[PDB]
This record gives sequence, structure tokens and C-alpha cells, in this order.
Amino acid sequence: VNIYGLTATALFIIIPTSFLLILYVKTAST
Amino acid sequence: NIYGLTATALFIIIPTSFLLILYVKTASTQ
Amino acid sequence: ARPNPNKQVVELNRTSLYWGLLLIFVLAVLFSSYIFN
Amino acid sequence: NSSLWARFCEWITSTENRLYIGWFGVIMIPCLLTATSVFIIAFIAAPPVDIDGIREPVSGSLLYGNNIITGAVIPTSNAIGLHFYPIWEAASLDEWLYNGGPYQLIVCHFLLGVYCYMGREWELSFRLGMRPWIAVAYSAPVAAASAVFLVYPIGQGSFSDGMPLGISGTFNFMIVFQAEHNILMHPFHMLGVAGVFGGSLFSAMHGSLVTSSLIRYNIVAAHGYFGRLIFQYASFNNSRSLHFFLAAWPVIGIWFTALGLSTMAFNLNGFNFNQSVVDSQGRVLNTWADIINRANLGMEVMHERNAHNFPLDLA
Amino acid sequence: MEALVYTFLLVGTLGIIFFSIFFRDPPRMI
Amino acid sequence: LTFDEIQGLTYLQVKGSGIANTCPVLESGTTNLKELKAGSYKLENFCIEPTSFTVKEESQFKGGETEFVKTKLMTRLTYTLDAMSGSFKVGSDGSAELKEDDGIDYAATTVQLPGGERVAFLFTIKQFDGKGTLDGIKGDFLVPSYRGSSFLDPALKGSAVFSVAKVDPVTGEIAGVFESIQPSDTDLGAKPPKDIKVTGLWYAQLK
Amino acid sequence: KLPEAYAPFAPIVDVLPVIPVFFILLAFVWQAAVSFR
Amino acid sequence: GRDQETTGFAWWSGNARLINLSGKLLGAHVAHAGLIVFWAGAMNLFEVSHFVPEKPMYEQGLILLPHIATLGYGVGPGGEIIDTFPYFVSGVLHLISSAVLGFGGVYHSLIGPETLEESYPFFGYVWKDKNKMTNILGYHLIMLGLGAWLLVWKAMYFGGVYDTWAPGGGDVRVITNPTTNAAVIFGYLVKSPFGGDGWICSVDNMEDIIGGHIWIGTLEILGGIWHIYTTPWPWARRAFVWSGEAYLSYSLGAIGVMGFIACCMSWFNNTAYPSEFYGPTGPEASQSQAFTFLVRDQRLGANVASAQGPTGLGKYLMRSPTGEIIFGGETMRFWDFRGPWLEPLRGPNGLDLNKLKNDIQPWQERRAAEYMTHAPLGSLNSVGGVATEINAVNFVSPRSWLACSHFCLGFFFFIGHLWHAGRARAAAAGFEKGIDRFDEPVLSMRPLD
Amino acid sequence: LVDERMNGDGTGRPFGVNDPVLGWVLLGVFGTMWAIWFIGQKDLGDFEDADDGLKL
Amino acid sequence: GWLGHASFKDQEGRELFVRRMPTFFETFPVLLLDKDGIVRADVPFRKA
Amino acid sequence: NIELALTLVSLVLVVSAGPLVVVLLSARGGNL
Amino acid sequence: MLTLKIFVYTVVTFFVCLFIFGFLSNDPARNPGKN
Ligand SMILES: CCCCCCCCCCCCCCCCCC(=O)OC[C@H](CO[C@@H]1O[C@H](CO[C@H]2O[C@H](CO)[C@H](O)[C@H](O)[C@H]2O)[C@H](O)[C@H](O)[C@H]1O)OC(=O)CCCCCCCCCCCCCCCCC
Ligand code: CLA
Ligand code: CLA
Ligand code: CLA
Ligand code: CLA
Ligand SMILES: CC1=C(/C=C/C(C)=C/C=C/C(C)=C/C=C/C=C(C)/C=C/C=C(C)/C=C/C2=C(C)CCCC2(C)C)C(C)(C)CCC1
Ligand SMILES: CC1=C(/C=C/C(C)=C/C=C/C(C)=C/C=C/C=C(C)/C=C/C=C(C)/C=C/C2=C(C)CCCC2(C)C)C(C)(C)CCC1
Ligand SMILES: CC1=C(/C=C/C(C)=C/C=C/C(C)=C/C=C/C=C(C)/C=C/C=C(C)/C=C/C2=C(C)CCCC2(C)C)C(C)(C)CCC1
Ligand SMILES: [Fe+2]
Repeated sequence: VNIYGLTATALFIIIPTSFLLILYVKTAST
Repeated sequence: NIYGLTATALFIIIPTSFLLILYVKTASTQ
Repeated sequence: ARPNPNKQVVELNRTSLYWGLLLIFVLAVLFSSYIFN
Repeated sequence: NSSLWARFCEWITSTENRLYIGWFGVIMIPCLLTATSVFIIAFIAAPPVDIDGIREPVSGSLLYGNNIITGAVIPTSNAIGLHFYPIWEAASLDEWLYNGGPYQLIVCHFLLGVYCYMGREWELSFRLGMRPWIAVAYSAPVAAASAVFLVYPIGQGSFSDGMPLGISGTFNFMIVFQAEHNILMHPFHMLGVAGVFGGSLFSAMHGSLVTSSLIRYNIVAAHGYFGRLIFQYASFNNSRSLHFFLAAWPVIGIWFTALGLSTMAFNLNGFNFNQSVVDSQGRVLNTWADIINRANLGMEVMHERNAHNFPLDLA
Repeated sequence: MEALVYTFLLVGTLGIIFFSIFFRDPPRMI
Repeated sequence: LTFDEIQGLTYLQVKGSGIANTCPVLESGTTNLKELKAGSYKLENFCIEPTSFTVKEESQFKGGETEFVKTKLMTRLTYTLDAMSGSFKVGSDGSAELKEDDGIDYAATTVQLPGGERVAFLFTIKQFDGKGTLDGIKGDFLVPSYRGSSFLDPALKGSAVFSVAKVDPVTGEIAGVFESIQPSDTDLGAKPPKDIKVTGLWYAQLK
Repeated sequence: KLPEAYAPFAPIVDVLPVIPVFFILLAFVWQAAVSFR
Repeated sequence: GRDQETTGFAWWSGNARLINLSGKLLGAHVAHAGLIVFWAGAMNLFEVSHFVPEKPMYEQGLILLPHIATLGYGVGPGGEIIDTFPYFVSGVLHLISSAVLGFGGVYHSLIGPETLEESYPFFGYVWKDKNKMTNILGYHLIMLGLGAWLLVWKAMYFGGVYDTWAPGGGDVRVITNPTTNAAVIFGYLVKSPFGGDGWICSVDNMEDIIGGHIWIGTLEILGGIWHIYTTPWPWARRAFVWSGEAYLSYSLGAIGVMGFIACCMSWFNNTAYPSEFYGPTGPEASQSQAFTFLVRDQRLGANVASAQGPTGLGKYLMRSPTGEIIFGGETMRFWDFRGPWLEPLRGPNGLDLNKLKNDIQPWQERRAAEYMTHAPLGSLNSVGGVATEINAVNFVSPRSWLACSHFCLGFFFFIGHLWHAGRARAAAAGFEKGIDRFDEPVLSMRPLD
Repeated sequence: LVDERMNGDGTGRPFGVNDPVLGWVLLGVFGTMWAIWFIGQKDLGDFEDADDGLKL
Repeated sequence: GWLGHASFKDQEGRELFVRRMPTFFETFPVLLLDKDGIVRADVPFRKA
Repeated sequence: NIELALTLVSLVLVVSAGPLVVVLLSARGGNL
Repeated sequence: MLTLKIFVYTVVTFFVCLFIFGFLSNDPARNPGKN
């Protein structure tokens, strides 16, 4: 219920997802 | 504070990820 | 079911990226104090 | 043209589908989807289930103060025993939830699904002109699942002794089983552990040797490397022999561990070595087996808090 | 709240599995 | 099914039918109730079968008041008291007395009231002692603790009202309807006890 | 126990049950005789 | 023998070289039958030589003598043993018959003709004949029916069988009126296998067993006569593989199912497997413990009906989910157990309190104590009791050994069915050796699945 | 009785049917499927000759 | 703040000490034992 | 004592009866 | 509650009949090999 746990989970879900999407889009465009 | 912090984090992250994906798609083709 | 003629690709140069990032960060700076109340 | 049934069987037995819907598939798919749906719905939200049959229920649902690790689908009530308990046999749906019907439904549909999955593996092996023994290898986890979910409840006389469908349920079941049967001291569990460790070892070794030999299909240099390393020249120089050994080891290990499980289902426990080394006068000397016995005794006293009422646990 | 987070995580994992099974890169020259 | 039909069935036929939880029905006899000769009799084969399990609950709405609401049963059957034995005295004027001594006089039960809350209790009439007319005899009984002192975490009295409805003087076999109110489970002191109202049928063979 | 008339032949019986197992071993010996042809 | 170059089968698969050699295959089968009979006779003699008639059979780890005793040879009332001569006779008869069978097998394997398709056309057969195979099947069906009728005659005319449900302790009885009603006989087969029903493991009287054996013998004789004078219909040829390995796989699957059924029947049934010889079953031990404790506590002076347990359900007696009066405690799971020593105390709606008060005979109490002592629990060291026990007992019930061994055998034979059925189907198709490498079926299929 | 139940868990009815409508449904579904298969049998090829079918 | 050193004595006046919790044990039973080492008192588990 | 003696004698005789046939056939050049 | 039993019986019977009659439809000749 703590804010720290929820925000850590959200960041861990989102940031690597964004990084992987960046790399995949770069690869697919090339 | 959970509502505001979560909203601010999402607003910072998601549109920036979208813009970065578009730019990386653009920059691949020189 | 065949290759669709309406095929196009979106582009976004670096200037547009800087404009978008600046707009997002400025809006966040402006509205964070209000949202935190 | 062809009749309706001819077209239907042509479509079913077609290798052009994205996923092969075999004649075993026509049963595998509905059973597996039904089990998946019921499992998901019960895991997300389900009232506490009276596993022990002593009018005290335990909660295993996310909406009832649980998380992923401690959530589970509680086994069927002890009062039910081995009786068939479908939905239509309960007076009300809430009663079905209370007594623990979903566990029985999921177990039955899941066992049928895995059997038909093995059948479908054989079927698609046949339709593509392959040698049909992948299903034989797949039978080992199938046998283990059957022993865990079906044979042990049959031997113990109740479905409440089966494995709960949850992460903490697995650990509770393992602690229970070691307490009541001494799983660790059985030769078949030792063979299963040996099979699993050897499977990991051979997987790592084969991967490393093949990857290293894939220079700019395995060449004979890897065989020479292996012979030089462990002094076992000509032990494995045929690729077919090596891959057959890789397939055979873990499958045999899992077969034997599942057989040991099913054997203990009928109260044929493992080795017993407590009170073996005895002094000349007659005093008993402790051994590591005796410390294992002490741990089992500690596990057994807190096994069921308020279920037993007789000195000996015959059930 | 936490139950919703767990459900979202499981649903996302299942969606990723579905996309990987169906929207896969076609294999060429095996 | 009457007593003769019940006793005429083998155990295998009864098993799985739910008959074992039922109570004998008095098809014969008279409803006059004036054919019961005054005196004392040894009451045997005293059986009781409930029909409703209304529980007193506080209304969820602020403006509401406590009321008896219906419930859904959880335990499969296992709620019928049977084989009770005691004494039954009937007076010439019209007064009567009923007392229960032994038998299966208690049964644990759990019922869920609407909203998901399930409440357990111990349906019992043990040590009953009622005195009054044939219609409207009233008494009280003891309710033991729901669980023993040996139970670990991870006296009370209740009233009852019987009323004989049909009597068969040649073979006894008195039948009627009863109503009772008893406290709920109060173990562990985690919540105040609630009141369960139970109506049902009762059969007895006083010979 | 065996009948008294057959009491002296008790030891032989004690060896009888394990005989079939030996058969399978014999097979391997036979294969060793022909050098596993 | 042969070698790998001529046959294509390595030594570790040498018996596969006999698929197309009728004489050698027949010799091998006869030798194996001789081995089976030899083990039967030798083990019977071994058990006889170590048998102490004073002690019960299940307390000495005997698994073959109980069968003969159930057949009703040298057994008195209550399972008491009168004499042990018939066991010796059966052992020696199997031993000598096995000697003869072994001589026949070694002759047919070493000297007899390799293939007997031309010298003895009656016994010859091609695996794809589809008409001689049915003839052999009919012959063996007739033989099986004759065996079943032999059992029926033994139970009906020549002596009797050990009825364990007879008044008092069970004894040998003649089944004068076997249950031949079609509905009763065929109700068992379509009954559910789950708890309470138990499928054919729920037979609770010798009359039903004898009637069923009459039915199966007659059906097998009729089916054998049918199959001798008939060939499979086109729909049968359409949905079967006609090769030796295919028939082997069918037999393997059927016999694995039979092994599983035997495991369950040995574990649960106690009518065709009297407890006086095989020992008490799983549920029987727990029910006996509860009964003995109830009797002892009642004798010490207590109200068994008004004995609330720690959980409030009831220490001694409670109600089943259907409504019957049953023993309380953790033994609720075994509430549908039935036994000769407990039925006389059962009324229309379960256990009767009045009968439990003053209707218990001493033999029932003694049998209950004896059964509760010798629970089917055991250890691989032959310890007995729960795993947390001292080394003071040397008891493991024969029921546990039978169940475990036959379940393992059934599982392995199901695996054998899988293997041999797959290989037979592949070999009949023609790609059991490998992909063609020049006409690969996958390469001609549309890509992207 | 508090409520109503099917009361057939331990009765061991044949094929688990206690109402004739269940048996009628069983027979009807089986007959419909068998009729469809029989009609479509013409497309599966006839094995009229004595020696036919997959064999080795 | 500090509550001061606690000394436990039985009815006879014998001095008793609590067996300190070792690092391994997440939960440790409480035992009052005399100077010699023999346990003189303890909490009866939970409901024993 | 004597019972164990006869048990071992019978055991060794019966065990040796097996490979003795193989040895005799190999010596005499049989079709083994 | 019996309607649910009827529906389940119908579905199970339909699927089992499909399975049974599928393998009677000249299944062994569905292989891709040459014979
Ligand atoms: C699952 C377990 C259930 C519990 C146990 C039940 C046990 C039952 C045992 C008896 C039935 C066993 C059937 C097993 C399935 C195999 C059927 C089969 O291979 O069958 C294959 C054969 C093939 O038949 C042949 O088919 C050939 C091809 O015909 C085709 O070609 C012909 C011209 O050449 C014609 O044109 C014809 O019209 C055309 O169809 C020829 O017609 C031959 O003459 C003909 O003999 O069929 C036949 O054996 C004839 C039909 C056999 C009996 C079928 C009974 C089906 C049910 C009947 C009741 C239904 C009620 C419905 C009610 C609905 C409303 C409520
Ligand atoms: C009566 C049933 C039966 C029959 C007639 C056959 C007959 C045949 N099988 Mg099949 N098979 C069966 C059952 C049967 N099998 C079962 C139940 C299994 C599952 C285990 C198999 C698995 C199997 C495989 C995997 C293969 C065969 C093969 C063969 C052929 C050659 C076998 C040979 O020469 O072995 C020679 C004998 C040996 C190599 C000795 C093996 C000894 C092992 C280790 C068993 C040890 C037993 C041990 C004491 C107890 C085990 C544990 C216990 C708890 C059960 C032959 C046609 C082979 C073949 O050529 O196929 C065409 C082949 O590849 N079979
Ligand atoms: C009980 C199981 C069994 C049976 C019945 C058979 C039977 C057979 N096998 Mg198989 N086999 C088995 C197990 C079995 N085998 C196992 C476990 C293996 C793995 C090692 C093999 C591996 C194998 C191979 C590799 C081959 C066979 C072959 C054969 C056949 C010829 C054998 C021969 O000529 O040897 C001759 C052997 C001898 C002359 C040596 C002496 C043996 C004698 C007969 C021992 C008799 C002892 C007995 C107590 C005497 C009783 C006398 C009586 C009057 C009382 C025969 C039908 C061969 C075949 O296919 O034939 C074409 C073949 O090539 N087998
Ligand atoms: C190592 C191998 C091995 C051994 C030692 C045994 C040993 C045994 N098995 Mg097992 N079994 C095995 C492998 C083995 N099995 C395998 C591989 C399978 C397949 C999975 C089975 C499947 C199996 C089943 C299904 C059953 C057994 C049973 C038995 C027992 C009795 C055997 C018997 O009498 O057969 C039966 C004997 C015959 C069929 C031969 C014919 C007998 C005639 C017809 C009887 C005539 C008698 C007559 C009435 C006497 C009166 C004559 C006159 C006065 C009229 C015995 C303990 C039985 C048992 O006790 O279950 C626990 C049983 O039901 N076994
Ligand atoms: C073990 C002995 C044996 C064997 C191997 C065979 C083998 C055969 N028989 Mg014969 N038969 C036998 C005994 C045997 N029969 C006996 C004893 C009788 C007398 C009743 C007959 C009477 C008989 C007739 C009248 C006919 C055959 C036919 C056939 C052939 C087709 C069988 C088939 O595909 O069934 C397939 C069976 C079905 C499709 C039925 C549905 C199967 C469901 C799923 C099973 C339901 C099981 C039920 C619920 C009970 C549970 C039991 C439990 C073990 C699971 C085949 C060659 C037929 C043929 O072509 O030969 C001329 C034929 O017309 N048989
Ligand atoms: C083919 C072959 C084989 C096999 C074979 C076989 C398996 C055979 C068998 C055989 C047999 C199976 C035999 C048997 C025999 C037996 C006998 C010969 C017996 C006799 C008996 C006696 C002599 C007895 C006596 C007595 C009595 C009567 C009782 C008491 C005791 C006494 C001792 C006195 C193998 C693979 C291995 C190898 C190759 C070849
Ligand atoms: C003696 C006895 C009895 C009885 C018995 C009987 C009566 C039996 C019968 C039995 C039977 C009567 C059985 C049957 C069976 C059947 C089966 C088992 C079948 C199978 C089938 C199959 C396997 C098929 C498959 C398929 C199909 C589906 C089609 C074609 C193709 C294929 C192959 C895929 C009693 C209980 C009384 C008592 C005790 C004992
Ligand atoms: C009953 C009886 C009889 C008969 C007997 C018999 C007939 C026996 C047989 C026996 C036999 C028939 C035996 C056999 C044996 C064999 C053996 C014992 C062997 C062993 C070997 C080993 C152990 C080795 C192995 C190996 C090889 C060589 C290769 C691979 C590697 C190894 C090293 C593993 C008579 C009448 C005389 C009288 C007395 C009693
Ligand atoms: Fe590889």
C-alpha cells in the first residue's frame, strides 16, 4: 500500500519496456 | 500524494517514450 | 488481403524532439505545484 | 463435392493451421480452456475453503488478503473424501465454493488436457513424417503430475491431501510429505534428484561444447576436448548416441521419482535408520538420520492443529 | 489495490505470451 | 416416509439418498389430541428436522432495524438431531411436560447470510425442559461452547417452543412443529454472539 | 512347513524362487559368448 | 541366431528379429510361459516351507497362499487353517508343468522349424492375414471362457469359496444362487469410479462375482465362436493397423489398464480379497481404530453421543455429508467403508447407538483390535507404522506390496503401449527409419504454418 | 429439509443418469453424430476388398 | 529510555534468569532457569 | 549349520548349471 | 440446477463423439508418406 512499492514497480515495468521498444523500432526501421 | 506523484511520473515518462521512439525511427534512415 | 497501397512512414527530426521534450517538461513544471496542491 | 463431415475432418487434420487441432486436440482445447478459466477466476476471487473438514476455512484468493506467492486454489474438503463433487451436485453455488469444488474441477480437466496434449504431440509427429517418441519423453512430467494430483489422493483416500494450486501450497505439500513419509530417504527420490542434476549438468556441458565448436554439425574436435578433459575417450563420439543419452537420462529420473511418489501413496515409505548404531551396553547413539528423524517429528506434531483426535495418524 | 496490481501484471504477461505466439517474426532459412 | 418404511430399508438403499437426514412423518393418527391418555412415558426415537435457518442481523442501512433474514446452508446435510431419549408427561387437565436426556442432541452448522458473511453455530436442544399446554409448550436449554478448550488459533442458554400436532394413541408416535432461538458461535470472543431462529418438525415415539 | 517326508529337502526350496532372475543374466552371458554379434 | 548385418537390429533389440519367424517366436512364448509357471510353483513352495499356520497369513508376508485360501482350500471358519497339503500340491503341480513347458519352449526355440508357414499351414500365419489372426483370437477367447467356467464350477459344485460375509466369521460356502440378472451384473461396469461408487471394486458378495464370471465365460465362448467364423468388417480395416507390433501395442495398453484396475481392487476391495488373509485395508485400519477406541471409552464409562471434540464436530460419532451416522475425527474420509465385523452394528440410517450399546460380540472387538494393530502403513526397510517410529516392528502389509508393484507395472506397460503403438504406426506408414532427405514432406507444405 | 438437492453422489446410477432426459440426450447426440459420420462415409473410400488398410 | 535491569525470583526467593535468544531463532520460547541451569519456569506455549 | 551347507551347495550347483551349458557348447562348437 | 447437468452432458457427449468418429474416418491413411 506504500507509495514507494507502487512507484518502484511502475518504473521497473515502464523504463525497460521503453528502452526495448526504442531498440526494436530502431532495428525494424533499418 | 500517491495520485499526484503517479500522474506526474506517467506524464513525464510515457510521452517522452513516444517522442523518443518516433525520433529513433526517424534517425535510423540517416 | 494484399499489400496496402496506403503505406507511409512517420518521421520526427531532432528539432521536433527537442520541442516536444521542452513542452512536456515545461507543462509538468507549471502543473506540478497545482497537482500536489 | 465432399460431404460436411469430409470437409470438417479435412479442416481438423490440416497441417496448415497455425496451431494443430488434432483429434486429440478436439478434447484437449476445451478441457484446457475450461481449467484455465476456472483457475484464473478462483485465483482472482474465491471465498475461503474448508480444506481440513473441521469447520475452519483457509483463504487463498487475491481479493481475500493474499498475494501471488501465498495465493492458491485450496484442495477439496476432507469431508468430501474421494466423492465426485460437480456443480450440479451442490445445493447452491456458494456451497460448492465453500466445500472446494473448483479444485476438483480444475484437476480433472487439467489431467484430461495433459493426456490429450501428449496424444496431440504424437498425432502431429505422425502427420509430419517423424519418428513418434517425443510423447514418450513428455510422459515423464505427465506421470509426475498424475502422481501428484491423482494417485496420492487415491492412496490417501481424500482429495484434501493433493497438491494445492499455489506457490506456498507446493512448499506446504512438500513439508507435509517429508514429515509423513520421509521423501528424502527414498531411493527413488534420490534417483529423481540425480536425474535433475544430471540433466542440468549435461545441458550446460552440451551447450558449451557445441557453441564453442561452431566456428565460422558439431565437429570431431569437441569429442577430443571432452576425451582429454575427463579421460573418457570414445565414450560419446556418435551424435545420435549423445542426443539419445541426453533424452534418456532426465526422463528415466522423472519416471522413477513419479513411481516413488505413487508408491508412497500406498503407505510404502522410504528408508528408516533411526536407532541403528547402538552402544555395547544398549544405549542408542545419535546419527544424522536421527537428526532428520527429530526434524520430521517436529514437522509431524504441528501437522494438523485441530484435525486429529486419535494418537496414531492412520489416515 | 495490490490485488489489482497483481492482476495487471499477470494479464500483461499473458498478453505478451499471446503476442509472441501469434505476432512472431516469420522464420526464414532454418 | 413413516417409521415403518424407514425401518424397512437396508443400509445400502438409504446410503446416498439423503433419507438418513430426514425425519419420520406421521401419516396415521388423529389431530384431535384428546386421545392421548394422561400419564408419563419414556420418549424414544425422538427426531427433529429443521426447515428454515433465519438469523437475526443488523440492517446495513442506517435507517433500518435488526431483522431476521434468510441464509444459505453450507454443510451438506448433517443438521438433523436424532436418537434422542427422555421423558414425556401429559396431564389429564391439558398440561404437559417434555424433557430430553440423551442421544445425538447437537450438530455443528454454518450458514451464509446475504452479503457473503458466513456464521457458524451449534444447533442443539440438549437438557431441554419444557412445561405447558399441548399447543405452546415452552422451555429452555443449554448451548455448549462451539469448540473445545483444546482448539487454538492459527453457560449460554436458548429458548424453544414445541407444539404437538398429531397423535397416534394405539402406537404413540406423536408429531408436531417446533420453533427455537439460540445464540450463535461465540468462540475466541472475536465478535458478539448472534441469534438464530430455527423452525422445523419433530417426531417422537413415546410408546 | 513342508510335509515331514519332504522335510530334508527344505534347503532346495529356499533357492528356487530366485532362479528365473538368473535366466536373464544367462542371456547376457550368451551374448558374451558370441562376442555381441 | 542372427547378426546385425542380416537383420538390422542390434543385440539390445535382438528379440525384434523374431517378428517374421513363427517357430522361434512360438518357442520364445512357450519358454516364457514355462518361466511364469515355474515362478508360481517355486514361490508357492517357498511360502509353504516358511508358513506357520498359528499366525495369520498377512503377518508373515505371504502373497500367493491367500489366493488359494480364498479359493477355499484347507481353511476353516474365521480363516483358521486346517492343513497345508493343498498348497504343497498346487506348488508341485505348477513346478512339474513348468518343467514340461520349458522343455517344449527350448525345443521349439533351438530345434523346431524357423518358419512354420509351409510345413504346418494350420499353425502358420502372416501378420496381415486378417483372418488367421481372428482364428487365434477366437481359440484363446474360448480358452479364457473355459477358465472362467472352471472357476464357476469350483465355486458352485467342487467345494466352495471363502465367503467373508457369512454370519459370524466368514467360512467356505457354496454359491447356490449366483446373481445372473443382467441389470445387476452390468450396473457395476457403467458405475462411476469415484468415491462411494468405486466401479467394479464395489463388489460386496460372492454371488455377484460368480454371476459375473458366468456372464464373462459365456460371452467369451460366444465371442470366440464369432471370431473363428468371421473376418473384420471394412470399418474395422479402416481404423486399425494390421501388423505384429500393432497387436502387441493393443495388448500392452489393455494389460496396463488391467494392472491399474488390479492395483485399485487390491487396495480397496475386501470381498474377493478377504482381510483374514490379506490383512485390513487402508480405510479398515482407521475404522477399526475408531471402533476400538469408542468401545474402550464406552466401557470405561462415557457418553459417546455427547462427546464433543476440539473442533465441535464430535469425538466419536458424527454425520456424513449425506446424513448417515459415521465415526468422527479424521476418519470421516473413510465413512463409506463396509466390513463384515462392522455391518451388524449398522441400521437404516448408519451406525445405531442402541446396537453400539449392548450388541457388540467379542469376536468383533478382537478382530477390530487385531486390524487396528496391523495397519497397511510401512517402510521400505519393513518397519511399519509412521516414518517417525522406532525400529521395533517388521510388518508391511501384503496389500501395500501388491498395490505398489502392480501400479508400477501398469505404468510401465502403458509406456510400452505408447512406444509400440507409435512405432507400429510409423513403420506401417513407412518413415520409421528417418526423413527421406530428398522428398521431405515439410518442404512441400505452405510456409508460416 | 432446508433446501433441495439432486441426491445422487453415492447412488452409483448407470452412466450417472437419474432422469430419463439425460439418457435421451446421450442417445440423441450419439445418433446424430453417427448419422453424420455414416452419411460422410462415402468420401473415406470403401475397403470392400478383403486385404486393404494400412499394414506391414 | 532504559527501564532498568530486571531480576526474577520465585516464591522461595531463588534467583532466576531468562535464557537469552540466540541469533538464529526468529521466535524463541522463554525459560526462567536458576543459577545451576535447571529450568524452573516457562510460558506454556500458547494454549497448553 | 548343515542346512546352510546344503543351501550353499545347491545354490552353487544350480548357478553353475547355467554357464556350464554355454561352456560345453563353445568347446564343442555348437550353434550358440 | 439440472439444466446445467443437461448442458454439460450434451457438450461432453458431442466432443467425445467427435473424438470417436474422427479416428474411424480412415485416420491411418492421413500420413504424408508413400505407400
Ligand atoms: C460409447 C459407448 C456407449 C455405451 C456402449 C454402447 C455399445 C453399443 C454397441 C453397438 C454399437 C457399436 C457401434 C460402434 C461404432 C462403430 C459403428 C460403425 O463402424 O459402423 C460402420 C457401418 C458401415 O455400414 C455400411 O456403410 C456402407 C456405406 O453406405 C453408403 O453407401 C451405400 C451404397 O454403397 C448407401 O448409399 C448408403 O446410404 C451410404 O451411406 C454401406 O451402406 C453398407 O451397407 C453398410 O453396412 O455401419 C454399421 O455397422 C451399422 C450401424 C451399427 C450400429 C449403429 C447404431 C447407432 C445408434 C442407433 C440408434 C440411434 C438413435 C438416434 C435417435 C435420434 C432421435 C432421438
Ligand atoms: C510383453 C510385452 C512386450 C513385448 C513382447 C515386447 C517386445 C519387444 N520390444 Mg517392447 N516394451 C514393453 C513390453 C514389451 N516389449 C514395455 C512394457 C516397454 C516399456 C518399458 C517396452 C519398451 C520398448 C523399447 C523402448 C523398445 C522395445 C523393443 C522391443 C523388441 C525387442 C526387445 C528386446 O530384444 O529386448 C532386449 C532386452 C533387453 C535390452 C533387456 C532390458 C532390461 C531392462 C533394463 C529391464 C530391467 C527389468 C528390471 C529387472 C525391473 C524393472 C523395474 C521394475 C519396477 C519394473 C520386441 C519386439 C525394442 C525394439 O527393437 O523395438 C522394435 C525397443 O527399442 N520395447
Ligand atoms: C525370456 C526371454 C527371452 C526369450 C524366450 C528369448 C528367446 C530367443 N531369443 Mg532373445 N533375448 C532376451 C530374452 C529372451 N530371448 C534378452 C533379455 C536379450 C538381451 C541380451 C535377448 C537377445 C537376443 C538376441 C540378440 C537374439 C535373441 C534370439 C532369440 C531366439 C534364439 C535364441 C538362440 O538360438 O540362442 C541359442 C543359445 C544357446 C544354444 C545357448 C544355450 C541356451 C540354453 C537354451 C539355455 C537353456 C536352459 C534351460 C534351463 C534348459 C531347460 C531344459 C528343459 C529340458 C528343462 C529365441 C527365440 C536370437 C534370434 O533372433 O534368433 C533368430 C538373437 O539373435 N535374443
Ligand atoms: C514379475 C512379474 C509378476 C509377478 C511375479 C506377478 C504376480 C502376481 N500378479 Mg501380476 N502382473 C504383472 C507381473 C507380475 N505379477 C504384469 C506385468 C501385469 C500387467 C500389468 C500384471 C497384472 C496383474 C493383474 C491384473 C493381476 C495380477 C495378479 C497377480 C497375483 C496372482 C497371479 C495369478 O494367479 O494370475 C492369475 C492366473 C491365471 C490367469 C492363470 C489361469 C488360472 C486358472 C484359470 C485358474 C483356475 C483355478 C481353478 C478355479 C481351481 C479349481 C480347479 C478345479 C477344482 C475345478 C500374483 C501375486 C492378480 C492379483 O492378485 O492382483 C492383486 C491380478 O488380478 N497381476
Ligand atoms: C479381448 C478379446 C477380444 C478382442 C481383441 C476383440 C477384437 C475385435 N472384435 Mg471382438 N468380441 C469379443 C472379444 C474380443 N474382440 C467378445 C468376448 C465378444 C462377444 C461379446 C466379441 C464380439 C464381437 C463382435 C460382435 C464384433 C467384434 C469385432 C471386433 C473387432 C473390432 C473391435 C473394435 O474396434 O471395437 C471398437 C469398439 C467401439 C467403437 C465401442 C465404443 C468404445 C467405447 C469408448 C468403450 C466404452 C467402455 C465402457 C464405458 C465400459 C468401460 C470399460 C473399461 C475397461 C474402460 C476386433 C478385431 C467387430 C468386428 O469387426 O469383427 C467382426 C464385430 O462386429 N467382436
Ligand atoms: C530360449 C533361450 C533362453 C531361455 C530359455 C528358458 C527361459 C527356458 C526355461 C526353461 C524352464 C522354465 C525350465 C524349467 C525346469 C524345471 C524343472 C526341470 C523342475 C523340476 C522340478 C523338480 C525336480 C522338483 C523337485 C521337488 C519337488 C517335487 C518338490 C519338493 C522339492 C523337490 C526338489 C524334491 C534364454 C533367453 C535365457 C537364452 C537363449 C535361449
Ligand atoms: C466378472 C465380474 C463382473 C463383471 C464383468 C463384466 C461384465 C465385464 C465386462 C467388461 C466389458 C464389456 C468391457 C468392455 C470394454 C470395451 C472396451 C475397452 C472398448 C475399447 C474400445 C477401443 C479401445 C476403441 C478405440 C477406437 C475407437 C474409438 C474406434 C476404432 C479406432 C480406435 C482404436 C481409435 C462383475 C462386476 C459383475 C463381478 C466382479 C467381476
Ligand atoms: C529348479 C531346480 C532344478 C533346475 C534348475 C535350473 C534349470 C537352473 C538354471 C539355472 C540357470 C540358467 C542359471 C544361470 C545363471 C547365469 C548366471 C548366474 C550368469 C551371471 C553372469 C553375470 C552376472 C555377468 C554378466 C555380464 C556379462 C557376462 C556381460 C555384460 C557384463 C556383465 C559383467 C554384467 C533341478 C530340476 C535341476 C533340481 C534342482 C532345483
Ligand atoms: Fe545438440
